[PDB]
Amino acid sequence: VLDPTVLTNAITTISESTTQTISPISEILRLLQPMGNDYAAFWKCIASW
Amino acid sequence: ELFNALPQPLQQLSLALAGEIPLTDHIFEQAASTWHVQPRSLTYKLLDHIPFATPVVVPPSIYHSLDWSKCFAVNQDRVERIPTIDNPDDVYVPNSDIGPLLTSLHTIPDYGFLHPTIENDATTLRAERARCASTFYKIASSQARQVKLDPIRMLGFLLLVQARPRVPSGLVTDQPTRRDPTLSPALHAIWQVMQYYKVAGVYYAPALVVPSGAIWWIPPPGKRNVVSVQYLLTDLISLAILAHMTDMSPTLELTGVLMYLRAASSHSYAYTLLQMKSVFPALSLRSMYRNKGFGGKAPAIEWTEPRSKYKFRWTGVTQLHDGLRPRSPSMDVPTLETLAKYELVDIGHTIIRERNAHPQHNHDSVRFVRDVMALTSGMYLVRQPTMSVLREYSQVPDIKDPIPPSAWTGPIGNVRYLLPSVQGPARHLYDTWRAAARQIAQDPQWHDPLNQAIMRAQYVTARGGSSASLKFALKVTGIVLPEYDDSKVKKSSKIYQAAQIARIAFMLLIAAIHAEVTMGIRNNVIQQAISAPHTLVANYINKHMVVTDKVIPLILYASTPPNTVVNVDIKACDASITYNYFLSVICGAMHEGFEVGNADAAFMGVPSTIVSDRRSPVAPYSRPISGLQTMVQHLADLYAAGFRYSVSDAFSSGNKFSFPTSTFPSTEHTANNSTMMEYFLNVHAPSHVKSASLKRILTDMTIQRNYVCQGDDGILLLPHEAASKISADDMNELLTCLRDYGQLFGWNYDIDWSDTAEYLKLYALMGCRIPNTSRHPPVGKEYAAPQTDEIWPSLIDIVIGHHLNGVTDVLNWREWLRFSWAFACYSSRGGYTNPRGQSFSAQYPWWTFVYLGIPPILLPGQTPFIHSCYMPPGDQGMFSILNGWRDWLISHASTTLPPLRHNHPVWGLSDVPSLLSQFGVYAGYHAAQHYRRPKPAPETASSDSINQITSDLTEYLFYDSALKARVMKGRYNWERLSSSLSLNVGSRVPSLFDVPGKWVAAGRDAEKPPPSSVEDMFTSLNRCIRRPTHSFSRLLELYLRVHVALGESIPLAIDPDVPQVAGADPANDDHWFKYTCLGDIPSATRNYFGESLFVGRVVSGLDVEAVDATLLRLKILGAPPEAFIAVLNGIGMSDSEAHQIAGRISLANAQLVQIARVVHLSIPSSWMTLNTGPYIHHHAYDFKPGITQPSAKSRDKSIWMSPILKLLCTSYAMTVAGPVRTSIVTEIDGSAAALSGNLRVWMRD
Amino acid sequence: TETNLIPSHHYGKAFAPLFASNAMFTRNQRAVITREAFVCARSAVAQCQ
Repeated sequence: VLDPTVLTNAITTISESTTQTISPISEILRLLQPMGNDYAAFWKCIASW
Repeated sequence: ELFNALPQPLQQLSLALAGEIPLTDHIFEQAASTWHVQPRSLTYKLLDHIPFATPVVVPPSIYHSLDWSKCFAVNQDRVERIPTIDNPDDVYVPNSDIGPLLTSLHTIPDYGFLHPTIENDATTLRAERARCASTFYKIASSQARQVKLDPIRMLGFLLLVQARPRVPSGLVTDQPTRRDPTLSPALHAIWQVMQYYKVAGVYYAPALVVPSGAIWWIPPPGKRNVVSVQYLLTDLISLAILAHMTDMSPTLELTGVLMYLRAASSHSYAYTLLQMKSVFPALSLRSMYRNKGFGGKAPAIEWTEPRSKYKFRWTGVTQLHDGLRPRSPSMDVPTLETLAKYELVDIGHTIIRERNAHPQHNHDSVRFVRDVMALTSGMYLVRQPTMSVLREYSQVPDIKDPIPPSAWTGPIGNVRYLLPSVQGPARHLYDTWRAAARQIAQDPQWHDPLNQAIMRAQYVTARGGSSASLKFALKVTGIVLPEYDDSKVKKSSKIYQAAQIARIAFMLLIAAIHAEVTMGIRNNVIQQAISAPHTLVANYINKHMVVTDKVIPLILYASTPPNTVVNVDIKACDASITYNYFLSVICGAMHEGFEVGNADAAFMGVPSTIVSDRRSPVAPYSRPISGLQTMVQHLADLYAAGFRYSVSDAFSSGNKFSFPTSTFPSTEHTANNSTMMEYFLNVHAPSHVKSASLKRILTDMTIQRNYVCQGDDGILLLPHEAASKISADDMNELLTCLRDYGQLFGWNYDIDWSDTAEYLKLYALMGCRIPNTSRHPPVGKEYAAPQTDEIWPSLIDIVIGHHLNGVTDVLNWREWLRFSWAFACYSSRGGYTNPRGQSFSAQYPWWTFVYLGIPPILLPGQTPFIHSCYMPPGDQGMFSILNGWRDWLISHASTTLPPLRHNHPVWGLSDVPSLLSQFGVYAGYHAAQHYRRPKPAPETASSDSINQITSDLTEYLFYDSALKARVMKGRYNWERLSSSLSLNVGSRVPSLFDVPGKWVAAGRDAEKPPPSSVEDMFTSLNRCIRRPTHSFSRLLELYLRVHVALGESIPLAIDPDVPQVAGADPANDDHWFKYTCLGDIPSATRNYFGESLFVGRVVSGLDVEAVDATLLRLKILGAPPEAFIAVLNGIGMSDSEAHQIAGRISLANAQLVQIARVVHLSIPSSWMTLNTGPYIHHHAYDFKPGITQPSAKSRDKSIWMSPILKLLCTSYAMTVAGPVRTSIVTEIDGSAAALSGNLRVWMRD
Repeated sequence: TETNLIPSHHYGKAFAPLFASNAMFTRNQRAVITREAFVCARSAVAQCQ
């Protein structure tokens, strides 16, 4: 059961300064977390093999 | 049925208020004007519709009446002292009828007032009878005036709440109500009483209520209008309400009613209740749990460092057992015997039968204690003012051990010193006061000019005061002529005026030694200033000395069944301080301590005279005493002649007096409490208690620990050899040696030990606070005046003080919230008729009560009863409602109203300000901000309101010692700075020029504002309703950018089945949640709460939180350091003392609440009794980096930004009606640095 | 703790109302009867076999 509060909960507790303009936590949290189909691509890849 | 018997507008409202229809302004308006138009007696018809099954039978001996002529004799020359029937104290009111002395008012026929002829006799020629009749009518129509409105109206709201069942909200822990109106003994005894007042099918209320007083109906020949029935209905209504907001069982409720029917039947209704006032907390609160099988849960509170900083900490749960039961005996034997004499014993055996069914400390058990304690008649008791003075003020205390006259020295002018030989309790009082006086006399604190202006600001009372007579009818003894009005003068002898009258020589002059002529005028600023060193020393004894954190936490610790607790209440601590023992040792000791000061140092404008000094028989010699000793020579010439009282009551007609006594209506009879108990535990009680064990316990007991003194009350909590206390040998022999200890010097100690705790009227049983709902009843409100003061919008502030004061109490909210809403609506239809012109009116729309604090029942998009009663008032609540349904009204106004062409950044292109204006939100928002009291008319003799001489010379009393230069340096250096450089306010920063204006605004607040002003209030009120600005406020329009969404409930702070607060059980939905999710004992961290306010010494004309905000509000901006000193010089602080404050005020190490105060976000009074300290700084995030957006990242500005965002979260978290939960700022519409800049535009004002 | 806490004084102050009477000497009287009734149950059972 791939639950994405395990990846998110590890990145969200790295400490970064808020005074920086470009924030390297908010970029990757924008990168993966909008979610389409609860990450079912992985099943398709596995199914295809 | 009752529901289809109501009027069309009311049926709709009752439905609406209940929750079926979100109430609109049309539902509100038609229901408001249905009340005021229809006759008030018509709501008694609705009692005849409900069937009844309760076995309560009123006796026919209620309407019998011993007449007033036997019970109102003029014993003295013009004093209408009531001749008591059987007692000294049977003087509250006589149960007579006002049958004969009524002439029918022509506007409302068959409803008469005082006879026109009778009244004339009393004013012109006394009629032992023609004035005894007038003092009976003005008491019985004043005892029927101690009520918030007409009680017949307050009954009419309870029938609205009981018209329909409440719509089920949908919460899991929502219990539907068990109370049946067809099964209530209170409103069955109302209808059974109301059969007698029936003239051919119609009901006449026996006393319709008018703001001058009651209007009594004239009976037809054969029937009597006995005055007790109106009070018998005022209690029975107040029991019918307090048994539908409490879920009182019908059987328990029935017993309370039989208490009232016996009281109306006996000779005096008021008097009967008084002798059985403590007959109901004794049956239950005092006597709970004495049976075997006791055992539930109780909190385990600790005293951390006891000596000071009482900081109780909730630490654990105890499991009770058959041991640590209450060792004190039950009150059943004593109260029931007292109860037995009035023939209600059967109501004593019922409550005892209920109480034996609650053997252990549950939720159901402690709810039962609140049910019995809500049966005491909480109505106030009016007694003739002249009569009252005789029985209360003048009771000289009995001393069983006086100081012998050979124990004093020879006199030194006036006062005498105590000899060193005489030990005893008088010596410790002398030694604790002389040692404190020799600390005050050598001190640099009271030589600073700002400390003088503070001390002059305490004398003219900022709040309080009394009807002082004048000064120049008392200065005919002197030569000093007082000031008179330059221009027409409005204030009459206001304490402030007395200062104004003689301010020539620092508010006093040693030419004014005629301060001993007529004192204490009440039914003086130079006697308050002569009593400077008496409350200067008493504020040194009271060094160790609020309710929410220094009493509520305590009462709880004292009530836990580890430590047994004696509560010590001194009865008549006013009338025990006499010059025969107490006040001569005090003035003797202060005059001895005031010699270590410089003996030629003047104090507070009183010079340093010489004295006779005849204390040595071989050498009397003239000796120069200090300045502070000169006040003691005039205190001893004032305390020994007692206090004059020029009581002239308006209830009795010609009753004018001149009364001397030894009672003062400041903190000395607070200050003598600790030192006289310090001698008990250390010297007197180890001297003789005849018990080996008892003596051992006392030795290890101090008074800094194990005693908490306040006022006349106090709690004595024993050392830890506690529950294991032999009540036969120890705790009763400690009490009789205490009650005989106080009798040897007049202090009638009134001990009442039981394993509860009473501390300034907040009881708590077994670690659970029990609110007394009869302490502030629903229908009852004292007035203490013949004519009251109700213009019109001074009913709205009563309603918010009626709702919120019932929610500090854990009253059930759903029955209560509805009742409050119904009552609030009545208070929205008002009027004023001109004496020579048109009548006027106004209509407050609803949402003017949502802004004031009352949460709404049903918004148009929700389910009813999900807004908690802990919703903060104002912009914190108007945000926390609009944050709730912003997902609703955007979706609704997208499919209704056309979209706006521009973009509102909080909303979208969905147009909700034209939807909010349709619902009447803006009309409710701009109504409550509009003022409510009529402005004193702006009329002066001359200079278009300028050159007023009574306002400009009250400043002369406040400007002694060239302080005057500092507030002139303050208002100059700030006005040079602000109006041209930056931080341009436009209004005044709180400087010292406001408070002489504030004394006049609190002084020219005359009664009967003319018809020119209250018509101007009604016209200005009507314009802010018809055209309320569409735009919101400037704070609320920036708060609505924040989207606050809240998660799952926070880890609890109490194992939620120990019962902490009197019924906040699962019968109550959120009151059980917010008292167990958050805890009680509101002591938290020192980075949140710790009572700073970085100024402390205010001038008393200024708000402490107006300086504390504007010292922070500059520091948020780019304030130069000059703008801090120029504001702080405006308060009057010196340039050296302002600079130490100007460097301190940093956001780092600034209280979180204080930062919230900058933008007017205050922790309200609703949850002041809650531990919201750790909730704000642990939970309630401003940025949880995964749920929140990175757009809402308050970067560098977070130090001051986070506090605001954490209080917007907890304003939404307490407004919803479930458990408290972690509230996260999800996102801000516009970035947080685009909102932090938006506030700094507002913070320049 | 308290500031000037002399602990042997604090325990003699606290443990005084627990040795006030026969609290401890009820378990000894209970123990003797549970010994005599145990043998008299062991004897009377094993004499009927």
